[PDB]
Amino acid sequence: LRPGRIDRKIEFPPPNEEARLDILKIHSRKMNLTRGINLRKIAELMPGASG
Amino acid sequence: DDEFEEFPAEDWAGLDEDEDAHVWEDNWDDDNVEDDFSNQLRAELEKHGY
Amino acid sequence: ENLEEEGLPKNPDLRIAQLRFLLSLPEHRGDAAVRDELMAAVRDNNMAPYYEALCKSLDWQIDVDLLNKMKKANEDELKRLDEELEDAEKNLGESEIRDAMMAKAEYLCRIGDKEGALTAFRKTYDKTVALGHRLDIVFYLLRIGLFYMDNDLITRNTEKAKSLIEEGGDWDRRNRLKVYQGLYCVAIRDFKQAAELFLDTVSTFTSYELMDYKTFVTYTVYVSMIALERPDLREKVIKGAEILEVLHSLPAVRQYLFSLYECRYSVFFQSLAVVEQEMKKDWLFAPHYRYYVREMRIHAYSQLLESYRSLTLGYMAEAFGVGVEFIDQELSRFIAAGRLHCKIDKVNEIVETNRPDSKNWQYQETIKKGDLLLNRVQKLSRVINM
Amino acid sequence: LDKQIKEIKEVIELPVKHPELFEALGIAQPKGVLLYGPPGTGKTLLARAVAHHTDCTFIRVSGSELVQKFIGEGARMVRELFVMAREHAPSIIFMDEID
Amino acid sequence: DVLPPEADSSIMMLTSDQKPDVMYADIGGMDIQKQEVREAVELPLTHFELYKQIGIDPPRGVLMYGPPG
Ligand SMILES: Nc1ncnc2c1ncn2[C@@H]1O[C@H](COP(=O)(O)OP(=O)(O)O)[C@@H](O)[C@H]1O
Ligand SMILES: [Mg+2]
Repeated sequence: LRPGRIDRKIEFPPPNEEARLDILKIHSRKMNLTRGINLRKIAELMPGASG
Repeated sequence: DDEFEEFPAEDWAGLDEDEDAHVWEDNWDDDNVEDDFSNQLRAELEKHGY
Repeated sequence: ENLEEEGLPKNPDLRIAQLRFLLSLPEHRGDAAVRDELMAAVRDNNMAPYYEALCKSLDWQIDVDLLNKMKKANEDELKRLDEELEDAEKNLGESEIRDAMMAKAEYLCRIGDKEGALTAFRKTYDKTVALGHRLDIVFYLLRIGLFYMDNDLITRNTEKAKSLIEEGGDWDRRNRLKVYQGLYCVAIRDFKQAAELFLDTVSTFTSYELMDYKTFVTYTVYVSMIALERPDLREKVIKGAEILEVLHSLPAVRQYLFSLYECRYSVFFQSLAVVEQEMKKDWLFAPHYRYYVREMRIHAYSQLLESYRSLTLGYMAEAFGVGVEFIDQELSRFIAAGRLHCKIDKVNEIVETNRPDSKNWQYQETIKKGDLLLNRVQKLSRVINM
Repeated sequence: LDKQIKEIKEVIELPVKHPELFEALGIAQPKGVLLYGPPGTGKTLLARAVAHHTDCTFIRVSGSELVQKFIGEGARMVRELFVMAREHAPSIIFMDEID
Repeated sequence: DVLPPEADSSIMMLTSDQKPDVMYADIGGMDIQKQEVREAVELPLTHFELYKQIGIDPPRGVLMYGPPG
C-alpha cells in the first residue's frame, strides 16, 4: 500500500443491473437460445451477483 | 498458342452486366415459353363462368 | 420490443438490394414509391458510389448537386476516419486501432463502395484478435455477398464462418449463420437445405438485419412445402408452435400451407398463383419463381394421385377448379418429364397411376451425376497435359 | 468493465506499445497493477485479456510446488521466475490472492 | 511394431462379474448427488449430442468430496 510500489489500483465492483445484462449477454451466446429471452429481467432477478 | 483466327469470330455484343452468373442444376423446363401460372389460372377461372 | 435491436448491423441494408431489383423489373421500373424509398436510403446514408452504379445500370439522370453534396461528405467522413486511424496508430493501442479501421469499413460498405469495403474488412480482420469481432467481419462480408449475389464471397465466408464458430462455441452466431446460409440456399435453389436450416432457426431467429420475422416464416413455409415430405411437414410446419403463431397474422400464407395439406386443391392453386406473384417481385425467389410454382403443381398433382389407383380427368379438373384441357396439358408435360408416376388414357379420360421402384430413379441419377463428374475428370486431365 | 479496460490499458498496454508517451511525459513506466474486488468480478478475466491483446506472455504465479520443476531446480527464490520472464518479454506476472 | 491400443495396459476394466451388487435404490437420500453425477457422468455418455445442441460443455471429470461415510 506504500505509494510508488503499485502504480495503479483498479477496482472491480460487483456488476450492477446493466453490467449483469452485458455479462448475461456474453455467456448466453454459447447456448441455443429461443428468440425473445428477456435477459434484462433475469439481470434484475440477480441483485448483488458476480460475473 | 496457335489461336483460331482462321475461323470468323462472330462479334460478342453480349451483356457484360452479369446476365445470369449462377450455379444451379439448371434444366430446360424453366426456359419453356409460357404465361405466368397466375395468368393461366386467371384465364381458366372465368372459362367456367366463375 | 427490442427484437430489431438484437440483430446485427444493417450494413449493407438488404432492403436496398430488393429495391434495386424491383426497378430492374420492367413492371416496377417506373414505380415512384420504390424510387423514392431507394433515393431516401441513398440520400440519408450518402451512398455516392452506389448512386453512380444506380444511374449507370438503370440509365438515370445524375443529380450533380446531390452527387456533389454526397461525394463531399464521403470525402469529409473518409478524411475523418483516416485522421482517427492516424491518431490511433500513434497514441492509442491496438484495440483502438482496430475500431478505427472497422468504422472505415462500415462507412465504405454503407455508401456502397464494395471493393473498398472488402479491402477494409480484410485489413481489419488481419489485426483483429478477438474471435467474435473476427466473426462479425465475416458476417459483414456475407451480407455484402448477399447484397451483390457474389457467390465466391458467400461460399468463402460461409466456410470461414463455420470454422470460427467451431473454435468458439458461439451457438448464437451459429444460429445466425443458418439464416444466412438458408438465404443463400434460397438464392441458389437449394430448397432442401433452405428448409432444414430455416426450420432449425424458426425458434432462434434474431437475424433481423436480413429480414423480418414474418417474412422469414413466410420463406420457411414456402421452402418447406417444396422440400419436405408430408410426414415431415406436419411435425415441423403444420404443428409447429412458432410457425402457427406467426400464421395467425399471415392468413394468406397459412391458407397456402393448409390448402395442400388438407387436400383443398382448388384453393391451393389460387394460393399458388398469389405466391407466384410474391416471389417474382422478391429478389431471392425471382430466378426460381417459375421452378417453384412448377414443382408445387407437381406436388399437388402427385398428392391427389398418390392415394388412388385411377382418377378421371374431370374429377382432377374439378378438384383443381380448372378445365379438363388444362389438366391434360399439365399432366402430359409432367409425365414426359418423368416427374409424375401416371399415364393418361385420353379416350376414356382416365389417369392411371404407376409405382416405379426407387432403383430406377437412383440409377438415372447415378448415370446423370456420374456423367457430370466424369466430364469434370475428363476436362481436368485436358488441363493437366498441356 | 469498460472503465477498467481503459485503466489497465494506460498502465500495461501503453508502456509496452508506446514507451515514448511516458518518456515525453517524463514519468516512470508503470510496473505494478492491483485488481481488487469480490471474487468472480473479472480480475483474472481482464488480466488475461490485456496480455492476449498486447502480445505479452501471461505467467500465473500460484506458488505451486508442482510447477517448480519448470521454474528452476533451485526454487530457493521466486525471482528465479525472472529468467523465464525476461526470455518472453513483454511479460505479465499475475498472482491471485485466494484469501 | 505398433501394438493395439487396448494392449499393454496393467489396469483392466471392470468385468461383468466384478460389477458391484450395489444398486441406486440401495443408496438412500442422495438425490442431489445422484442427479449431479447422472448429469455429469452417465447422461453425457448417452446424450452427448443433446449437450452439443443445447451448448453445454460436458464436464470431463467429476470430483466427489465430503466427510468419510
Ligand atoms: N465481468 C465479466 N464479464 C464476463 N465474464 C465474466 C465477468 N466476470 C467473470 N466472468 C466469468 O467468470 C469466470 C471466472 O472469473 P474470474 O476472472 O476468475 O474471477 P476473478 O475476477 O475473481 O478472478 C470467467 O471465465 C469469466 O468468463
Ligand atoms: Mg478467482
